[PDB]
Amino acid sequence: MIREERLLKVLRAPHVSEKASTAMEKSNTIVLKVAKDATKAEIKAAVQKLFEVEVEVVNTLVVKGKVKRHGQRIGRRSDWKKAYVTLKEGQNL
Amino acid sequence: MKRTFQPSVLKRNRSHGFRARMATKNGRQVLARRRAKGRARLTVSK
Amino acid sequence: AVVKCKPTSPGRRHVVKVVNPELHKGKPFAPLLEKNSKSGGRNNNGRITTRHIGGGHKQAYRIVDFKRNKDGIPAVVERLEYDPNRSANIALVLYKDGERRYILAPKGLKAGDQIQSGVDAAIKPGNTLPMRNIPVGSTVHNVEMKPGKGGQLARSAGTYVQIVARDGAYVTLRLRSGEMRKVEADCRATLGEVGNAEHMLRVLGKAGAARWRGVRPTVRGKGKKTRSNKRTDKFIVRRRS
RNA sequence: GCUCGCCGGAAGACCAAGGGUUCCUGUCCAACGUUAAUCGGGGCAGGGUGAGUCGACCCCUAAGGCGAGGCCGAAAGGCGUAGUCGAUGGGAAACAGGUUAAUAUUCCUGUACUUGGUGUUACUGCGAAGGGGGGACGGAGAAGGCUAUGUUGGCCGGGCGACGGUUGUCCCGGUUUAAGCGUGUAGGCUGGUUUUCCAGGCAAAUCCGGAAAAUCAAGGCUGAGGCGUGAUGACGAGGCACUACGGUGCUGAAGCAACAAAUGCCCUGCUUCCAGGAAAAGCCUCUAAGCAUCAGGUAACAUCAAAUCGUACCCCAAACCGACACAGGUGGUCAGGUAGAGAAUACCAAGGCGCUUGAGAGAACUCGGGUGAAGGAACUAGGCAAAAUGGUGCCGUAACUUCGGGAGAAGGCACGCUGAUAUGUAGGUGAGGUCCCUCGCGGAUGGAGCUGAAAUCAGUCGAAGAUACCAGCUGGCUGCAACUGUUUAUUAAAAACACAGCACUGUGCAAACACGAAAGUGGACGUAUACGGUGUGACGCCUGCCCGGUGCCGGAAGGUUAAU
RNA sequence: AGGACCGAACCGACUAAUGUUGAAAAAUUAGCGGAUGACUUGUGGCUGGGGGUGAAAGGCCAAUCAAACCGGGAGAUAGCU
Repeated sequence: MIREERLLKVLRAPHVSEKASTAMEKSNTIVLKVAKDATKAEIKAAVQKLFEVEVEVVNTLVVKGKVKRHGQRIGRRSDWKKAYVTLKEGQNL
Repeated sequence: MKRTFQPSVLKRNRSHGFRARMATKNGRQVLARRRAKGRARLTVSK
Repeated sequence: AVVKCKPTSPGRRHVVKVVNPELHKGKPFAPLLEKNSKSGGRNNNGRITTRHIGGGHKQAYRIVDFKRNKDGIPAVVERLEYDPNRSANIALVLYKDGERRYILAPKGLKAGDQIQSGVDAAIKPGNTLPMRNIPVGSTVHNVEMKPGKGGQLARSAGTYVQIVARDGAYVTLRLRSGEMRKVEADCRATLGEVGNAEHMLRVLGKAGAARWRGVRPTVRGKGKKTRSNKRTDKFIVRRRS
């Protein structure tokens, strides 16, 4: 299945927010914006082989893009997936 | 009083869906002429 | 047996009920239920071709055999059932070998009776055998015009046909309509006569009877025979009088 | 922050279709709000939807669609086999509380549950596009129990009342706790155990069915609820310490009994009934070729996985359809208290709102109502509109009639509170104990506490005692129509329509007729007591005479007659 | 049981009024019938215009119908304005 290029490319970047900080300080959970497909197994493998930290359970959700119409010009945001990763053992950023 | 227009995605896509239109040769000609005209949306965007 | 309901109120004020206690009460033989339920009286194109029809209460279809190919295997009649599809009542025959089937119940057939088909069957009502061995002058029901089908004539309630003579390979039959016809003798025949003959006694009580029987109301908008076959003239002797 | 008012079987809350970010935060008032708009469903920037246990998705399915081959049609084109799509149904599994400004049964503590793969333990007949078991089904009725729910008693902790009394039979808030596990009761269903044989279940079959026998009549199946675990847990008012006044940590006792009761369950059940009320998949038996030390299956053991999609927001409205922030329409579920027959009506519990222009003036006139001395349809084409009774139980109730009805005919009798019968009556609900007892989800028992209907007498208050809302005016004559019902959406809701019944006529199965150029289809997987067409329209007395002409039937010595 | 009565939800508005450049291109006020079936409704499909369907009004087929809409014949023709 690895093919580590797929694991490298699956995840886009972490997400910073008040809810993300609360989750990190409560359950050591990491919120990551990932690729479109971003399958659970792929993200699990990417986290395991990239951050060198065990993952307990992975939760994923899709965030719909907003609309920023500029006046007779409707502009819709792109589509990205948000994934929650719980380590339970890695005390890292 | 109940209005004539009752929105229904299933009904709309079953009566004027892309596959339903393409199934009959008449719908194929309709699609071809709509493309020739240059309509942004041929039948519907789901 | 007919019971006249008292005139409690219009709409079943003057109804006539044709009830028969001996008929079995309960669910039918489930393994013999299939499709061909109420079709709504609509053709493939969906046009109105048989006007004044539609709706009707849901009714399952029971497969009923008429060929009676089971010969030499006596069967015992267990119970009688009312088939909604056909006016005539049916009876559940269990063969000695374990086959359970439905056969139109004649008037002389009651629960707990033995029926045997074949050319060697005794000459009594309820048996089935080719009409070649049927003595002339005995009334028959559920007659077969062509071998292999089984009972294409006289299947409605209280229908009988009287044999007048054989006159060669063919046999002359007198239909209830009052016409003489020539039929191949090799066809299978069923002895006895069909059961309950009180179909006309019931008056359906009110509109709802016919309405849920599948007959839609008729809306208002003579001596001209439309028979044009020119193929069965030799088979038929004379028309009805 | 408080007062007053409305809804509260909604104007409340939760879901699916509906719109697709309007949801929360900080920021701005040009336009958007029928008014000013710091506010907002208006603009800008950021955040928000966490699933093996929700649903979709997905194996196989109804109506219906496509349709390999094939048939038909000059071609587009029509039907249709196998096959394949197609829910509005059928198939596996989760709850207590908390969490953020916005999300949860998705995250946190726990009990747990369904399915597949991987390797091991010991055993062995496994293997179907096939049979069977049930899946698997209609209208109405009901009694007996339980549950949510509500009431009362004790108990827990605080109270002695802005003003006449309020240490007591007084008030305040609570007296809440799941899925699973074993018990398998109430109730319902079935007659079972063993052996031999068989024209059947497309060949076969230990499986189904049938035929014989020996034996018991006590064995099996289904089955709410309650019981202990779940849970020495969760919640718990109210308090004890720290506050950015938004909040955080700790503590914590009662948390038990009785009553009534559902549209919820026992019940896909029992009785009756004609209108006779589907299919397959979800589990198991066996057999076909094959494998028969093999491969597979059996119960357990340790482990892996159960992908993907919406999880915000209103969902009887400001967000959906009506061009609007529109007096309109929108399916399913939750269904509390007071009195009452109720899911109508009157006021309240939790919850949502005072509805997007306000204040004055207090004229005619317009719109909906309150009362009106006397008359009471006399106005009006017109009892049109309004006005009046309106219920309970008892007496009483005419003509006719198909004996059902008329009828609730008409007309009268009492309706509040308190005591007595009876400190709360009969009924119901029902604690402990005597005797035995498979000995506990037992009984002949005997009363603990409560609803307590309905009736007589007495005393008493007011003109009115169903005193609120809700809630038929009554009878006769008379023409029409069997009654109930259906259309003129948007001038005529009927004296029109059909209607159950009756009469005539046609149809012999490849039936008649229509859709169709034509396959084929409905009739009908029906068979003259069946079906098609026309007339009338229950029931009682009858349907009397006539074939000039038009169709129709049977057909004739004969006159006429095209195609050829 | 009663195509039963009284009567909620629900079902077409029948009756007088409001509105007639309305809140609504058909709703509301107060009475009126059914309210266990000839009953009603959600979800999908079928019947496509010289035809469909119609318990029959020559009703409805997208706020329209004694023959809907779209593009074309077609700038139809007009002894008419």
